[PDB]
Amino acid sequence: FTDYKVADITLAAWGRRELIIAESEMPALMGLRRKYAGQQPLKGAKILGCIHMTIQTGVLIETLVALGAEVRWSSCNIFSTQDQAAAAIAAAGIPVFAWKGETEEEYEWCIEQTILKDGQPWDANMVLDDGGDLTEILHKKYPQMLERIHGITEETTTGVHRLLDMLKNGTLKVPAINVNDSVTKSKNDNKYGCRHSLNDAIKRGTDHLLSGKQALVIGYGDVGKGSSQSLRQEGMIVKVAEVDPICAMQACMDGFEVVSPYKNGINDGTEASIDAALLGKIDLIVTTTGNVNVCDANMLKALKKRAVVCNIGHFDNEIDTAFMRKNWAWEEVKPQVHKIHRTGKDGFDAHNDDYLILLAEGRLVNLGNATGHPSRIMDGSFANQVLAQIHLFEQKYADLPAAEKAKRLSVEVLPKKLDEEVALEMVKGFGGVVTQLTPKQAEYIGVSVEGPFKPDTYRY
Amino acid sequence: GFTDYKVADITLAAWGRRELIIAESEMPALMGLRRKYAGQQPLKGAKILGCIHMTIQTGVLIETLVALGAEVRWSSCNIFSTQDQAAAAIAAAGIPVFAWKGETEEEYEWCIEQTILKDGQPWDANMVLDDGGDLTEILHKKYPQMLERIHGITEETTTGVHRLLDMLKNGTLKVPAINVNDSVTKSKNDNKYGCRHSLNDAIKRGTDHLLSGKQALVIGYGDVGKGSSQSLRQEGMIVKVAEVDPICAMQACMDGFEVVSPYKNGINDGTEASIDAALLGKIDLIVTTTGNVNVCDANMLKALKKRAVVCNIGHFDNEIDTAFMRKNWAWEEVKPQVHKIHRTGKDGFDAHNDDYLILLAEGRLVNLGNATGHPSRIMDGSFANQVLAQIHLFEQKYADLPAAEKAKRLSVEVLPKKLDEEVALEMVKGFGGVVTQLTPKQAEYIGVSVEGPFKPDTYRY
Amino acid sequence: GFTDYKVADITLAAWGRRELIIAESEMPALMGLRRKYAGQQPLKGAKILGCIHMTIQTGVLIETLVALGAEVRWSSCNIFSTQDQAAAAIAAAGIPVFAWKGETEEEYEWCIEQTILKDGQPWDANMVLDDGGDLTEILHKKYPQMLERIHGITEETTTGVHRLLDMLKNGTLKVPAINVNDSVTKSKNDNKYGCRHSLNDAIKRGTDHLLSGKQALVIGYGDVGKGSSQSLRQEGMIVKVAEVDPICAMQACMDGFEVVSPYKNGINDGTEASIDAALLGKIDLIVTTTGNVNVCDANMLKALKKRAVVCNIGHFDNEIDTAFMRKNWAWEEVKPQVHKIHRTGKDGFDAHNDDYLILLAEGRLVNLGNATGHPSRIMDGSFANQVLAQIHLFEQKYADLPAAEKAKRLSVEVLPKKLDEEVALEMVKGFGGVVTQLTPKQAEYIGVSVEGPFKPDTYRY
Amino acid sequence: GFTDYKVADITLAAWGRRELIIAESEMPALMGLRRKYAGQQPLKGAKILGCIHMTIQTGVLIETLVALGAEVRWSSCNIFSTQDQAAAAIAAAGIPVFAWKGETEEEYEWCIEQTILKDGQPWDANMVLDDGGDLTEILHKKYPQMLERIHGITEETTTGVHRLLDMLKNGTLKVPAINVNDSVTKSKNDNKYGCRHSLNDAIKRGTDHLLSGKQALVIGYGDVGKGSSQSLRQEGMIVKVAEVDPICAMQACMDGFEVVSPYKNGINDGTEASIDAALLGKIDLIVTTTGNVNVCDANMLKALKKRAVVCNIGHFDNEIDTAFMRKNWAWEEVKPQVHKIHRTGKDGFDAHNDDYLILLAEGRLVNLGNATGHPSRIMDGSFANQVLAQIHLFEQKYADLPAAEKAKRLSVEVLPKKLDEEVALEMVKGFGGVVTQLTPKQAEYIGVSVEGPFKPDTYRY
Ligand SMILES: NC(=O)c1ccc[n+]([C@@H]2O[C@H](COP(=O)([O-])OP(=O)(O)OC[C@H]3O[C@@H](n4cnc5c(N)ncnc54)[C@H](O)[C@@H]3O)[C@@H](O)[C@H]2O)c1
Ligand SMILES: NC(=O)c1ccc[n+]([C@@H]2O[C@H](COP(=O)([O-])OP(=O)(O)OC[C@H]3O[C@@H](n4cnc5c(N)ncnc54)[C@H](O)[C@@H]3O)[C@@H](O)[C@H]2O)c1
Ligand SMILES: NC(=O)c1ccc[n+]([C@@H]2O[C@H](COP(=O)([O-])OP(=O)(O)OC[C@H]3O[C@@H](n4cnc5c(N)ncnc54)[C@H](O)[C@@H]3O)[C@@H](O)[C@H]2O)c1
Ligand SMILES: NC(=O)c1ccc[n+]([C@@H]2O[C@H](COP(=O)([O-])OP(=O)(O)OC[C@H]3O[C@@H](n4cnc5c(N)ncnc54)[C@H](O)[C@@H]3O)[C@@H](O)[C@H]2O)c1
Ligand SMILES: Nc1ncnc2c1ncn2[C@@H]1O[C@H](CO)[C@@H](O)[C@H]1O
Ligand SMILES: [Cl-]
Ligand SMILES: [K+]
Ligand SMILES: [K+]
Ligand SMILES: [K+]
Ligand SMILES: [K+]
Repeated sequence: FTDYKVADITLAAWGRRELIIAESEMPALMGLRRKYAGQQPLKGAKILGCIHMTIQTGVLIETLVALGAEVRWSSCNIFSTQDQAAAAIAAAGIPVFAWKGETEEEYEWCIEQTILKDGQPWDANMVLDDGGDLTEILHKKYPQMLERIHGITEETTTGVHRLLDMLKNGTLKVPAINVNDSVTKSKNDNKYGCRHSLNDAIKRGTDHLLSGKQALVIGYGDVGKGSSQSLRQEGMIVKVAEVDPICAMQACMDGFEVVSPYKNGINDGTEASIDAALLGKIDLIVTTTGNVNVCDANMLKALKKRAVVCNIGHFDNEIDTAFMRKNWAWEEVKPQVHKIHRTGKDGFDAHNDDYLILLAEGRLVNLGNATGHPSRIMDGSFANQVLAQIHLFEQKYADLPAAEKAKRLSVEVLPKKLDEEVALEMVKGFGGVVTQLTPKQAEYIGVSVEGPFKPDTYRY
Repeated sequence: GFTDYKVADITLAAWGRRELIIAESEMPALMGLRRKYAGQQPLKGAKILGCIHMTIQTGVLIETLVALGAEVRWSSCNIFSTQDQAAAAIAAAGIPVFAWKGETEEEYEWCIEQTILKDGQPWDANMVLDDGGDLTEILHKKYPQMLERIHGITEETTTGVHRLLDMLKNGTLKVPAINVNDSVTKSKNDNKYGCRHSLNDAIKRGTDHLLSGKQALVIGYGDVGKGSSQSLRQEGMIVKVAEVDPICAMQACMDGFEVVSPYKNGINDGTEASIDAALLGKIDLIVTTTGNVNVCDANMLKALKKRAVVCNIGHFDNEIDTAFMRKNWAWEEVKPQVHKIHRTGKDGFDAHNDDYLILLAEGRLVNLGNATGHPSRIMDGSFANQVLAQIHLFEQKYADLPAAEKAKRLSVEVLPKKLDEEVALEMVKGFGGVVTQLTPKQAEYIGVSVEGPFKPDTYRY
Repeated sequence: GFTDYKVADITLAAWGRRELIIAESEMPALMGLRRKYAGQQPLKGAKILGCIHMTIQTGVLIETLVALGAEVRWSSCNIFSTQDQAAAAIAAAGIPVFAWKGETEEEYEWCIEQTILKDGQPWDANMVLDDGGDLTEILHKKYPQMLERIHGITEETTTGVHRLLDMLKNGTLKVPAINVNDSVTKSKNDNKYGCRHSLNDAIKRGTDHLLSGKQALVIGYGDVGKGSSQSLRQEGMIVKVAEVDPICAMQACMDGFEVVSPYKNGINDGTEASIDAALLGKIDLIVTTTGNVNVCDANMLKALKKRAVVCNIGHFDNEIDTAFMRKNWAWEEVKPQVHKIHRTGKDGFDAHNDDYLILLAEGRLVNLGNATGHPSRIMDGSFANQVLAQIHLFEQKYADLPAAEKAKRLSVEVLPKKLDEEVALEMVKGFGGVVTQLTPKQAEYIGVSVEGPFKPDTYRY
Repeated sequence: GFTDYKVADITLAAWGRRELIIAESEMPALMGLRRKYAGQQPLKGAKILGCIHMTIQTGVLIETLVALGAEVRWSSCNIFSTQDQAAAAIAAAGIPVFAWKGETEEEYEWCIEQTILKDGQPWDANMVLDDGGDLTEILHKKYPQMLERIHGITEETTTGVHRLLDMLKNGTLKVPAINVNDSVTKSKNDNKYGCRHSLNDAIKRGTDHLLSGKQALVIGYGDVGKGSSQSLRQEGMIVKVAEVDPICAMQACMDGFEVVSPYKNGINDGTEASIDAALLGKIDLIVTTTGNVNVCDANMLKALKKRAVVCNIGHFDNEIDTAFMRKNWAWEEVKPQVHKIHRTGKDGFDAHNDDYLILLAEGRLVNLGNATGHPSRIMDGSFANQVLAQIHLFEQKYADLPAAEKAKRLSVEVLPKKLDEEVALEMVKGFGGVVTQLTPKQAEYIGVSVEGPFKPDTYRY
């Protein structure tokens, strides 16, 4: 086996040891492996996969293969690969093209190495994506391959936003499952994953005390809620910015002061609109929005000296790092940790005090500066991915007549019953014991003893 | 000249008025609606039957409805939840209200009937505001001619919405309803944070027990169970959680709670042998939050640690098998809404007996029965939605639609997300919060208007 | 016929007894002493002048002292802290007690005098139990002859100890004293966790304000300040802390609080220009915890955000300049111990004015004034220490010693650490907690006895 | 041509220097001392033997000592705690340092001897800075003539102070010592909040285990156990606490933890039958914090839930019986300082065995072994005390005193509270905190100087 490219194949034994541990941390995913192994529901599936090549993704990949699939894999971020995970996957005879610290050019080449096998397009028939970069490449550059592809399973909020836009414009060519919006994904991974991994990443990058310092978290969706808790539970004084008044209300009730970087919340593009007194007190800013330029150049100029700047949203353009590359000198402290010296572009005093610390060059910091979400959280997300792969592969969209295809071309979530069955394996993994409704109680609230227990409108 | 009311003590009106004036300053969303709509009188002609806890917070709601043009006739929806100074201030303002703390069940029914009837005949009501659905069911079973001229029902709480949806499914719901509970500024504000504030409040007022270091079991982890669990954990309780819904149980685990069942392997086989006696024998406090029936049952009550406190914060008291305790055990009133229940027998007890449980509010929802319910600034969200829902259904004029047009609007719906957001904005400004305004480029990048709504209807917050 | 008492309403006795029976089950350290020493009667012959908040918890203390053989004559140490059902139950037990909630200052002084005098003549007291030093100073200044027959003072609280140490330093202390405050099972239990339980309790009872998301300023971060800040932070307040002690301020920072001063650069030059008006204009709640004077002064009160709540949980009301507010602003009573202070001037208020502050308990310690003080399970520690300190000083019989012997024993001392640990053990067993027993090898390895004491006297916990 | 050092890799120096420059901005009390005393050179002529974790933070300490005039010879006090880039940067600045991460025990001892000897003979040392007492012991046992010229020891940690006080009580301590550990800005900053920061940090780096919703048992609840319990509880762990000291156990209860013992009724009867197997079979993580011996013993390790993590954050690895595991069970290295310990036998294992434990840092203190120890801004307090303590003892010149003068000064003492407050003030200012200044009237009222000290020496904070 040579159909791979990783940083260091000799890291495979280490990766395998950590994969074995992760298996014990992922009962929902391992439960799927044991339940479906005999049936081989993914036999004949050929899955193009593009998502962070971590230990957790390793268990996902080996589950898909255990259920019958062939895959070709790449990471979806230049800094998120764990080289020991990539090595163990390569060592198991699975094509993987990923390493921590890719250039942008190498990132694209890796995705292309999955799309092409031995110089020609692979006969792929399934896609697993995180954020939609592979989805867009297939649509823009390889539309003929989409004729043979039965579906896409998309991991994350930004990827879903891009899928819905294509569907709205009539450009989506195969159906998709929104894996993000399973409750055992969005309200587990997006929130509690970041609760675990944001302070983890900041500590590994800087080793800064967080207790007693001032943080500003931009956004209070699922990622912003978990990120704010990551910081507050360490004793940070956290302020929260939001454009959505409902999410701002939740931030208030959770005990956070809600503030804007701009006077009266109005960004008129001028420096005069920056709340300089507020930003001058902030030791740490974290962007969580999935939006663009929410930590802009004027905010970066006004931040307190030596503030830490990081992003845990999907794409690095939440922060105007381009402005910083154009105007300020970058000092590498260590990989994925840069001091950005606001004193000039072409040099800096080694003992300068007017700098910012940028983590992961603005790429998602939990994966770039630590290891991302822990296995027992990714268990929920990735159990959903496997169910979504099984569901779309069994439907065989690519083999339907044109009229049948029109009826199935959608972006759907998994049924609530499967959401509950994933959650139950997660609960048992903690040693939790769910109560069984009596027949009288089940009649009283109008559900089956087996579930589902909530209407589809329920928000948890 | 006004006598069309019944309250505990009208002399409490001045105190109630003082507390209403304070609550106005804590309810910016509700008082914003009062300012915004007073000139146009959107509820002119509305005659609202209202049945919800006669608190200070409900008083501000009532006076907002009246300020916008409505007439009302009011009762409380629970026998223990009225604040007598609130009822007195409302009656003193010339508003028909029939409510006092400590009603009997017969007086509860009479009070609702006093709103329905005026001078012994059906009132010309045309709107209904309800909490839990008791008023709604009485109208459907006993006063169907009155429903002909009623334009809608606005329903406050999870249990009432369940009852409305069941009537709609069976085709017996006679007028459209707005599910006020499922505004995010209700369900994810009131149901959760209100119980966070008021559960430990009620337990302290009823018992003055230290909670730190003691063991609690919360039955349920929906919105009320989540807020209830935090109310106790933030005081230092060691909180375990029970759930039938594995997704909610997953949230409890991630939130740092041990998830347990009262029954071995979660299976209630009906016998004492299925009870986890070791677990229940360690619990100092059990709180029911489910909206379900008999989730703190006789066999659990028998197994609880001596001197444990038992209470319910769900809508109805049958969450706990209090009937079993009335039939079998000796009740000793400590003070109003606090009883020691002696497990040594039915007829009499030794005053120094150590084998008792403490029941709060006779199993009725404890935050309203033993304290004052949710605080004004939280009820601001729920009741701003109520006012918006009353305006919405009243303007639609369902009773005046022809039969074929009624058929297209007979539903149970929530308010538009834009209104939910506008309520939350006023709440946020009440805290001094400053929301950020999207730039045009950012609004285009995420595909929303700068004015909102900011999330798709599928968003769960 | 027993008549040697004055309480608000003797008919509350039965309610008080019911709550005393409950509190006994919540105070295992105190009731452990009652059971261990009953046969020995170590306080036979003791005649105790007691002056401390006449609560249910103090009731259990009083009845413990009596059960161990003492006679007592009791008053409350604060005009607002008595629980009338507790005072009635004690009076109904034939115990002289002079206390009711809502005393005037003259009535407060008169009550202390009714304990000192029996049938118009000085009682033959030989022991003192005090909270804050008022009774101690009256005896020293007004009844010095009574001190010749007194064997010692046991003092509950930080402020009272400060006053005792000053008298010892100046040679005016006439009898030995035990500093009960500085047992760890007092200072690091009662002062901290008691306020944690009872500060947000009192604020909710007085105002029913939502605390979540609002801004608080706690003045001081000693034991009371630490517990008060946690009481508010755990409810979701955004808490800032002020301190003059940099070590305490360091703890506040590490605990996750912003440390700020009401004054620019922390310097109070007496002028309004030194007030940080922007800071105070955002504060919704200020709580004074210092035992110091005028830490919430007139210029701070002028600068506070409209409708801020103002309260004190330190020992005396002069932490807040309420004299300035009485002289310059108009007071509107909302209900007992809750006043709106209208900053619009003297000489009349508009009932709908928005420019007021809310003052709780007229500046007196708010946990006892607007709620019920610390819960029984916390006061268990403080009051087991009191019982042990009374036994200790009474057995020493200072008043009977020759002058050279008295000279050597005239001091202000804390109880031995071994007793402190023995109180804590009973508290821990009350929670079901299980301490581990050191093996002899482990005890040898750290240089302690298996029995304890486990820490050197320098240890700070 | 500087060669008087031994480190892992000198080419890591530039990276170490970058992190030192950052750490200087995180250590304002230490850099304040540098600026205050540089001109005075108070440590001119000082020659310090240093033995403490060769971290970035120790690097800032070393460079402060040198900047005040000292020469040093340095080693790490633990085989796994050195940060190799820190050591390289110190060596690159021309400072003798003998330290690398992953020393053998033999190399550990050789490194200490390289500080003691220079070119084969005793260095002309005259000061000692130590953590845990290994260097102090070696000097007393093997180099008594060197102690003749040494003016003092400054000891960092609880375990080292315990060893100093035993030598003092036995007459074998040869030079005076400063207990740096018991400054409040050390013990109640470093010991507590340092572990709060770095314990969950080390566990995440070693295992990347989710902690939320899992079960932990923290052995001990002193300063380290308090900070460790919070480290885990704040992550959502369900934390149980063990203690032999009932006062610390009481604090754990009040802080909201269940207090349990690994042994039934807390009593070890010398057999497996006294292990609470039901309790330990539920524990996912056990952390020892005691400074005691064998508090996680062989029978406890046999009973732990499969796949539980085992670690120690006390000073020495013998808190856990790792010797039993080396003798009986098969060790599989996951990665450096992370081992799976297969309870299925000593001779080999199945790679997919489920019956293993995970041991971090081979039982050596886990925050330093699997992460980077405490953060700079916390070590600021500890190491500012170290500098002040070195200055104080060096200026006293004990070695030069006549025998009868030595006798009056041979002691183990803490720094004065005034210095403790001055360190804290610089820490507070580092956070942007603003302490209030007492007015003259307020200072008189509480009996302190406006400058401080603000508390009596008995105060426990
Ligand atoms: N790093 C991780 O492991 C991880 C985990 C989950 C999701 N994600 C990514 O994180 C991002 C956020 O995901 P989510 O699920 O929380 O989305 P979300 O829609 O739930 O929340 C994003 C929030 O940002 C707010 N926002 C938008 N523009 C803003 C602005 N200018 N100022 C302030 N707030 C603003 C929105 O109002 C919204 O509430 C997405 O890109 C998603 O793909 C990352
Ligand atoms: N007292 C208050 O102020 C207040 C506030 C809001 C709602 N309510 C009432 O509280 C109740 C709960 O409301 P909600 O909005 O949280 O509803 P919800 O549907 O969100 O949550 C109820 C939860 O109970 C769980 N449950 C049901 N049967 C169970 C059983 N046998 N054991 C364990 N868990 C079980 C369900 O899985 C569900 O998650 C309703 O009756 C509602 O009307 C009261
Ligand atoms: N209400 C209760 O139940 C209760 C309980 C215990 C004690 N007390 C009383 O509370 C008070 C405080 O007791 P404690 O044990 O916490 O005392 P403490 O000495 O531990 O703490 C008081 C703190 O106030 C700080 N302080 C003093 N002046 C200040 C100022 N101008 N600005 C800011 N901070 C200032 C001091 O630095 C000190 O840290 C005393 O009067 C005590 O008798 C009341
Ligand atoms: N790793 C770090 O960074 C770090 C930081 C500070 C101190 N330390 C070390 O940590 C250890 C603890 O220090 P500390 O300051 O917390 O000491 P401490 O005296 O404050 O606390 C130790 C506690 O352990 C308890 N204990 C003793 N034997 C026990 C047993 N068998 N079971 C349960 N509890 C038991 C004692 O009662 C005591 O409360 C010392 O070895 C110290 O040198 C390490
Ligand atoms: N980063 C660090 N650098 C140096 N010493 C440390 C660090 N973290 C913890 N310590 C110290 O290690 C000692 C235990 O050996 C504790 O007393 C503590 O002060
Ligand atoms: Cl032994
Ligand atoms: K991970
Ligand atoms: K209320
Ligand atoms: K009480
Ligand atoms: K560090």
